[PDB]
Order: sequence, then structure tokens, then C-alpha cells
Amino acid sequence: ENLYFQSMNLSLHEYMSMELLQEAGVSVPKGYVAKSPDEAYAIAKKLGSKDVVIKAQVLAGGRGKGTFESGLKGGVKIVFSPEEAKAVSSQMIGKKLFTKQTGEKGRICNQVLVCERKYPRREYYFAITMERSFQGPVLIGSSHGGVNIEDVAAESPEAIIKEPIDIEEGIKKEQALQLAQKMGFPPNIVESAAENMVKLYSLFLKYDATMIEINPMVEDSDGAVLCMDAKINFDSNSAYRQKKIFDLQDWTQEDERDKDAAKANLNYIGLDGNIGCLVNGAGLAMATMDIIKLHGGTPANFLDVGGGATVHQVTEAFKLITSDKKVLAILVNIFGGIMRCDVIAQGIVMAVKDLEIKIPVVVRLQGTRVDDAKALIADSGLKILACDDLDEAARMVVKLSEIVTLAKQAHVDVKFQLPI
Amino acid sequence: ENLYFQSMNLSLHEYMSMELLQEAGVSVPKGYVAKSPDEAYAIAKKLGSKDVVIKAQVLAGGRGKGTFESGLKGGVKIVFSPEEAKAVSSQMIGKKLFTKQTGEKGRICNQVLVCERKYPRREYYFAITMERSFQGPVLIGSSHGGVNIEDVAAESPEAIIKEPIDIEEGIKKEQALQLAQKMGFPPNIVESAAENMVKLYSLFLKYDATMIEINPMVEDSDGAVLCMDAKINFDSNSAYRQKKIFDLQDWTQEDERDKDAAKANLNYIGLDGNIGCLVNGAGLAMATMDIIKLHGGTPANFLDVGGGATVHQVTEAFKLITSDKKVLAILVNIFGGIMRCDVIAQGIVMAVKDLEIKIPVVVRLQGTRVDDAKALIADSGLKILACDDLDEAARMVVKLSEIVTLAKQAHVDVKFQLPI
Amino acid sequence: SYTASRQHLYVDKNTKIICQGFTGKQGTFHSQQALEYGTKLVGGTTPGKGGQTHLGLPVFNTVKEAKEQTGATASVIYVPPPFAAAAINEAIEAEIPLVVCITEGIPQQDMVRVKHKLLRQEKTRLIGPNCPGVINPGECKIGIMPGHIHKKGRIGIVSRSGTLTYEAVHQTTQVGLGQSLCVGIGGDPFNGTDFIDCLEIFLNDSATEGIILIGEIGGNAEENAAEFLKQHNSGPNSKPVVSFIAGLTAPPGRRMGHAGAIIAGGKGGAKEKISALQSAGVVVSMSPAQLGTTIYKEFEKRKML
Ligand SMILES: CC(C)(COP(=O)(O)OP(=O)(O)OC[C@H]1O[C@@H](n2cnc3c(N)ncnc32)[C@H](O)[C@@H]1OP(=O)(O)O)[C@@H](O)C(=O)NCCC(=O)NCCS
Repeated sequence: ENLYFQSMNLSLHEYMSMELLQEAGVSVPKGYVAKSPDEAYAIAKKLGSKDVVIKAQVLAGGRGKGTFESGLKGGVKIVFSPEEAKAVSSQMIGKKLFTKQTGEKGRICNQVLVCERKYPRREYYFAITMERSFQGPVLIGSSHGGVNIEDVAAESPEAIIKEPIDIEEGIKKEQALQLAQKMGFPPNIVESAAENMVKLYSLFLKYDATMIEINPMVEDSDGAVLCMDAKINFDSNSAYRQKKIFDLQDWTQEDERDKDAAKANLNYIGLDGNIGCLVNGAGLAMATMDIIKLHGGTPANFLDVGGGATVHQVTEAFKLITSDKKVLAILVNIFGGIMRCDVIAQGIVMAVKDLEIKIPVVVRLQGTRVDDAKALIADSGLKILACDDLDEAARMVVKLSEIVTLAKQAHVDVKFQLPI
Repeated sequence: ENLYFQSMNLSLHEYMSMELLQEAGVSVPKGYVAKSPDEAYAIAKKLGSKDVVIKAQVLAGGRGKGTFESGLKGGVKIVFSPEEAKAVSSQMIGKKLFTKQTGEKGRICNQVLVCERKYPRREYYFAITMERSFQGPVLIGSSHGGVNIEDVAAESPEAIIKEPIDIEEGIKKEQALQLAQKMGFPPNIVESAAENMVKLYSLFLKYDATMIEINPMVEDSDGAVLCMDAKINFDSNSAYRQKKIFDLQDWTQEDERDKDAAKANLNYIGLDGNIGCLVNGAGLAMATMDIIKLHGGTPANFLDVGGGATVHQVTEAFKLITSDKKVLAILVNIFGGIMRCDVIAQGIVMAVKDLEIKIPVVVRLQGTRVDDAKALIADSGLKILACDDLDEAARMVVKLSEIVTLAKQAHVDVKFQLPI
Repeated sequence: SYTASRQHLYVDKNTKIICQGFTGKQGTFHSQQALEYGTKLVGGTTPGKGGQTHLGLPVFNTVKEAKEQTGATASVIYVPPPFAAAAINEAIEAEIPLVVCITEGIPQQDMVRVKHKLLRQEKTRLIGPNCPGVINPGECKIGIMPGHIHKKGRIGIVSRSGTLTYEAVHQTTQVGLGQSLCVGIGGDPFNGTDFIDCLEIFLNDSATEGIILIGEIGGNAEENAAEFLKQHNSGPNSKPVVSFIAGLTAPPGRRMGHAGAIIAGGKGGAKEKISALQSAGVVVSMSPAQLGTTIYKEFEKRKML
């Protein structure tokens, strides 16, 4: 489901997206960022010392059901005095949040968002998303905000209004009024909704975004609709020309291995197995995972070197797989194409020679240079276990993983070589 | 768990308790009762034709998760115009609500409650309950209203403040201020909370109530704390001197068999088995259920004739068990005591003779008159299957139920008599 | 409609090809490989460095000049991802009968801008981006593909992931069934070619008797292909088709946000895809290691061998 394997789209913390909406002129509750209880106190007394909401800036699927190490329920709190605001913030900042998505490797709440608490009258869901069905941006709107939207979309497909937009002519205000009036806005604040949607679409086109979800867009108790949440999924490919947004990327929310892989343009996918891999292209990565799971194995943490990567890239790759200790047997399964196989053969030679890779490297190299790669493998004269059949390679690597974990139990050492 | 077997405490519909709080002077949102969409329209336009809440008056454990036959989710709705108020009310009034407690025999929503919608700022739980631990009324208060209270009470026992009250000296306002300030009321509306608690306690003592639960007692966005829900569990024994409250009892919420049983002072307990009973006292009723379940049977619908009931009472009882068709074998298991066993022997004689009770009546009569009862049973000369051992009686009745359901399958008729 | 260019996919041995971004590293190397294979490369285009002779063939400042000097009927693209959208716009403006762009990393918005004007035109067919390329075995290869495993035969392969496309190519060549046309539409959601075009080009072609259909989780193109094959490849005289679904066993996902993910989609990319595949008469494989054996078994079952 979803993509997962292909790219990890940049998700910002809540306060960054809230600031982005603020600078764009979108109507928004007053909000600030707190790194310590002291400025939390300062902002709480600045907003009136009463009726304040505190939100945790943690990137996870579960944020209201998570648990802190201090023993607090959820990531959102409602405080009514700056003193209790400091008290609750002292239990969030510097604390590790345990949610079901993390399980046990929870992310740490570095900052918090301090906002004014506003009472919503009606709850609308809204979302500007790029999509292939309508060959472009789509404005989705509904009057079922504040609640999970997939359930009502599946049970009541009519209630989810979807309107496409023509990109070359841009967005027209009449379209925004049409969407607002089809959702069911009050006839006195439709203009504000149209202005908010126009500003949101301008932000959507400017920052190279992919999906701006406002859930829920809520009318206040005194009109002047205000957005509550501003989830933004950006585009990974837009790193080259969107420097401001991508520089603010939070790196604490991912493993240091992920950061190192991204430093060299290598996709990384960790897992719960004990058979490392090194695969060219996501498709053959899922293929390798499926074929390993067929033979009773389970991949541990496998990579994706992209196309045209240098030898240093695959050297860093092998460093990255060998960094994890849960790995037992590594297979480099790269078929040829854009990624010139000879540089991978050179990279395996260099990486096995340097980092002392004693684990069984079940290589399987093909494509656009087979003579050079195999010739280099034979010239290097190592335990580089050559193979040339995908099913045979998977069988061999799974059996080698079992052999390694068995010999570790037996407290004996083994060395693997091709049959004569 | 709970009591269930012993007495069904009178639970009023929401609007009746809301009116009772209104007449007592307790601060309360404006509310009215609607029996048809027309007066729903009238009240909606009376309250401002906007920001209105509609509640279903159904006595069940599940009210926000139930389903109507029309296909609406939950018993609460938020309407913003009288027209949509009429539209939603047309899908509630006269409709049958399906909740997990009912399963399939859902109660019918006869009326609805139309109320003004108010935005709560803080949510407090509060409850005046009679209890044996503190030998009287107890004021329970907490700042975790709007959410199920057992979970937070078990996980955080400190947060649930409990204060007992001395009945002869009544309740003192200083006690109400103490409770309000220990819950954490704002220091400007503590007086209003104390007045509300004093009025609620006066109502509690007046109407012979047992448990008045306000959940959640909420401060409004402009002070002047207002109660949202006003659950009231009354006292069954107080029927003689509380005529106004007990006359307003809704009888549609229970089976007609329950109404008929209550018309003659007979406790009734329906079940999902096929062995009817007729038991004196709740304790021996649970004893009979346990002993029947021991032998693989399952009681169908068993009664409790109380003490000193007339022969007409047990005649109506036998009419009531025989009314249900799911019953196969009936055991009258009355031990002596207050309930003079000879009148039960006369009642079985009369009821078997009159209603043509062809099902096996596994009687077991003892206590304070055994000679008269057995003599009358022998004189009547019927299939009144006498027994005198509790375990033997349960064995006999379970086997007779199996025999009856087997002969029904075989399409043959049987007659049961004592061994010679 | 733009769909009228579907027949442009099947290039023959008389297809003149130009290569934009000729001097680029990958461009130079794979131009060498294509020339070694036998592709009728007739020049390249590089902005600001054209008008010269490189690799023994002319290079120009724009595709306009290449078209007016040689009349090439197809183009391939290797310009950097920052400038790829402009190159594709220029290629479509020059009325290139078949343009394929290989680059990966193109911003979604620029690809939207490209795809819109591509759909408002009927005389240009685009393959990519993030695609392996298009090959007619033994005749002409375009893009990035190891021609040294290709032999003309009776198998048509279309797939999203280029690397698994190569895997299927190799597993069909090993059993000796050959290949008729192998196309990688590319995994990018905003691409110039989809399943329907390749499937119906394969169906109405006599040179192809078996179709290979590898798809990955995510998206709903496989459901559209299943519906199309139910509509037009049912009953008698229906050439067999074998499919694989990469990622059948995979972690549930990330579940970052709603809307474009599931709300307006067909919530596909799971165990329900393969069901839509059997329901359309498509034979599925349970592992990416036996596609060639599966298609051989399908041919021998129907007795085409
Ligand atoms: C396509 C790709 C190979 C091009 O980049 P590269 O070859 O690594 O690097 P280059 O700098 O040579 O690429 C740009 C070249 O085109 C030239 N160029 C500039 N503007 C151009 C334009 N509008 N059109 C074409 N070429 C252009 C550049 O001058 C440069 O030539 P040069 O190196 O002689 O200066 C690269 O982007 C890539 O990685 N491929 C696409 C995605 C991928 O990972 N591979 C295929 C995925 S299956």
C-alpha cells in the first residue's frame, strides 16, 4: 500500500507549515514555537495567560495516542495558565514519544507549538492534491472535517466533492466560490473561503508542493474561517530549486543511516530481517524481497543506488549495510542498465578489501558490462561468491544466512568459496 | 457485574431529567421536546434558527454509536437551520434505533430533545451518589468530564475527588466551595458551582434519587457553568411516595411482558435459553441459573414472585412464562419462607388446569407448608412432576427440555408422569 | 485525441533517432552502446555547444535544426533533471513522432506543465520520464537497455519498473521465446505512456503472441489494464498474458497523509490487484523468478509450441 519503497517525501513539522501559511496571508490562529519552558511561559503570557493549546512536533502517524517517557497521554494539551503550560512543556521537550508506528524506537519531541485555542462551529475538510486521474491539481472538499476522511469517503462517496483545475489558466475565483458553496459554506463567509483557497493554491504552486491538506478547515464562533491543521507533503524531486523548504528538513526524525544514505543519493529501506541486499531500482528491490520471502528468508536492510552512481557511492552503500549488525548475508543484486555494472564490481572489490567484509557477499551482476565485471571479480581473487540466476541467488543467500547464524550458535568460524 | 437481577431502577428520558433540573433552578441550556418535525421547526426558529443540537430520547447503553432503520449514525446531530432540523428529525421520530445493547430488538425513538449548542471551555465530571462505603450521599468530582470516567478513575485514582456528606446536618455551602476549589474551578465562578451543587443536592434529596451524574459539567465560553448531561438513576422502592416521577415512566422501552410483570409486582428476567423457571428470591434465582448451566442447560426467562404474593400473582406468572414460545420445560423452584408454599401449589394447580400447560412442570416446593402443598398436588391428580432435591430437579428439568426438543424434531407427542 | 499517436510506439529498423544532451556522460556512453547495437543514430542536440561534429555526427543548437537538417523521426533525452521539462517541451514543439526522456528527478509541477500540452496535441508520443526506454529487438533500441540480451521473438513486454523490465526480458530470452516489443512506461505517476496503449498495440500486432505485464504496488494503472484486458482480450482468439506484481509481500506503507493518497484513488497497490488480474484472464506468477517458465507453460498449454 502507498509507496514507501520509492522515496520518502519531505514532511515538515507542524510549526514550519503553519509559518508558511502565515507568510502567505492565509487566515490562521496565532502560533509560536517553543524550545524550552521559558519561552513557552513568555508566549502563554503574551497570548493572554489563558486558553492556550500545546502541540508536540513529532513526525509520526500517531500523535494523539502516543506516550511519552514521562508518562503523558497524547501530543496535544489544553492549558489555561502559563505555569501549567511550563509544567506540561517540561514533560514534552527533550522527551521520547512512543507511538504504534515507532513501537519502541520513538522520535524525540524537540520543540512544541504554542497556539491560541479557538472553538470551531463547523468542521470542513479540504485538500489541494496533485493527482494523475485528473492530470493535475485537484481541490477536494467536504463537510466532514476533524474526523478520519477515508471512512466517510468510502461509505459516502457523494459527500466528497472533487474539482480539477486547469494549470495554464491557473485557478479562478469563481471556481473557489463554486467549491465553497458546494461544500455548504454559510453564504456570508464564502468570499473568505475563496480567498483562503486562492492563497493556498498560490502557496501550492510556489513551494513545489504535492498535497496541502487542511483538516479541519473550521469556521470560528465569529466567522473568519481559520485553518487548524496544515499537513503538507512536498515533492522529493524539487530539492534542486526549493532550497528554503528543503534546508529546514528535520533530520532527527530518521535514523542516522538514513541521513548518511541521503547524503550520497542512496535510497535506504530498513526492515526486520537478517539478509542485507544492495539493489538497483525499486522494482527489483521488491522483486528481491518477494523472492527472499519465498525461500523462507527475510531481508534486513536493502538499498537503491539509483542510476549512474560513482564507485564511492557503492562503497558508502556497503559501509551502510555493514554498519548494521543484524545483517548476516549480503547479496548485491544489480542488473545492468543505466548503472554501469563494472563500477559496482570495482566497488565490491574495494569495499570488501577495505572494510574487511567477512560476511558472504552473494553477488549477482549483469547488464551492459558483464565481461568487465566478471573479469575484475576474478582478478581480485576473493570470496566474492558469484551467481547469475535470480532464483539460484536467492536460494544461495538464504541458505548462507542460515549457515552463518548456525555457525554463530556453534561458536565456530566458516569461510565460503565457489565450488571448484 | 452490577445488579441486573435485583430490580430495574427507573431511568427517565433525557428531557424529563433536564426539565427536573430546570424547575429546580439549576443552570441549564435551553431545551425542549419534539414529537414531530413541525414543533422541531417551531423550536429551532424560536432558538434563533441556527446552532441547534438534536438528541435522541432512547434508553440504551449505546446512543452515539447506534444505528437507525433509516440509516443514520448516532443519536446526536448538529443542525444549523430549522429545515435540516426537520429533515433529520424525520429520520429519528418513529424510527427504531439499533445499538449493541439491543443487538436486534432496538427501542423506538419516540421523541427528540432540541437544545441550544454551547461551546464548552473546560469539562468537569460530577456526581451525587448514595453509597454504602461512606454510609450516605457522596459528592464525586473530577476535571475529566466528557470522557468515560472509569478508565481515568482506575489509572489515576487521585484525580477523582470524593467527599461524603452528613445527612442530618444537610449539605453546607462551604463544602461545595471546597469541592469546587479541589476540582480546579476558576476562582471567579466557584460561587456558581457551589449554588449549582446545592440545588442539585436539594433535588437529590427531594425526588428520592439514588445517583445524579452530571457528565460533563462544563464552564461556558462566557462563564456561568452549565450542565450538559443529567443522568439520574432513581430508587425503585420510592414508588409509593414519589408519584410524579414514577408516573412519567416510559413503558415502550421494555417488553410488554416486563410491563405485565411490573403490573403485578413480579420481577422478570428474560434470557436466551429454553428452560423457563419460577423462583422465589433473587439469590435462589442465580442459584437455579448456575445449576442449570452446570448440567448443560440454559434458562429461558425466569421470574421472582417476591414475598406474600397472592395466588393470582403466580397464575399471572405462569401465564407470563407460557406466553413466550422459546420456553420448553418449566421448573417452579420456590423454597418456603415468607412466600407461603401452599398458595404456590394452588397456583400451579389452577394455572395448569386453566391455560392447558402441557409442558413438563418440574416443581420443587418446600418450606413452612410442605404437607399442604404436596397434599394439594396429589389431590389435583395431574402431570405435576414433583421433585425435592435441587440438583436432582435441575438434572430432571434439563433432561426434560432435551426430551421435549427431541420429540418436537421427531414430530411425535409425549406425556410425562412420575415413576410408579 | 492524443491517443491517436499510440501506433508511434512500435519503431522499426528504419527509425532515425537523435539524442538531446549528446555531450552528457550517460548520453555519450549510451550513444556509443546504441551505435554498437545498430541504432540509426543520426545526430544530437546540445544547447550552446551545437553546430559541431561529435562522435562523427553533427550536433546542433536546437531540435529545430536537427529536424530540418536530418529529418529524424524520434528523439531521446539525457539532459539534467533541472532542464528536462524545457527539453521535452522543445521536442514536442518540433513535432517529433516519438520522444522518450530517461531522466529521473523531474519536479512534478513541470511534468504537469509538459503533460498538459502533450494532451492538447495529437502528433507526438512521449515515453517517460524515469523509464528504461523502448526496443524492437534486433532492429533498434532507444533509451537505456542492455540490448545484449534481446532476440526477436513472439513476446511483448511492457512494465513500469525498468529494472524488472530487464529481468523479464532476460527470463524470456533464456527460455528462447524472444521479444517483439519491450516498453517501460515508467513508475512516475505523471508519464506520457500508460498500460492501455502498450496493451492494445500488442493485441493488434501479429508478431506478438504473448504479453508480459509487470506492475508495482501503488496507483491504479494495473486495474485499468485488467479492465481493458477483460473488455478486449476475453473469449476465443485471445493471446495469453502473464503478469507479476512486485511488492506482493511488503511493509504496509508510510501513511503520511490523506487526500491524493486514498481519497481520490482506487485504494490499490495490494492483494486486491492480483485478484483483478485473475478476474481478467491474466495468468499471474507468485515469484519474479519464473516469468519465462510461466509464459512457456501458457504457450504449451494452448499448444502454440
Ligand atoms: C539523464 C542524465 C544521465 C543526464 O545527466 P548526466 O549525463 O549525468 O550529466 P550531464 O551534465 O552530461 O547531463 C546534461 C548534459 O546535457 C547538456 N544539456 C544542457 N541543456 C540541455 C538541454 N536542454 N537538452 C539536452 N541536453 C542539455 C549539458 O550541457 C550536459 O552536457 P555536458 O555534460 O557536455 O555539459 C542524468 O540526469 C540521470 O541521472 N539520468 C536520468 C535519471 C537517472 O537516474 N537515470 C535513468 C533512470 S532509469
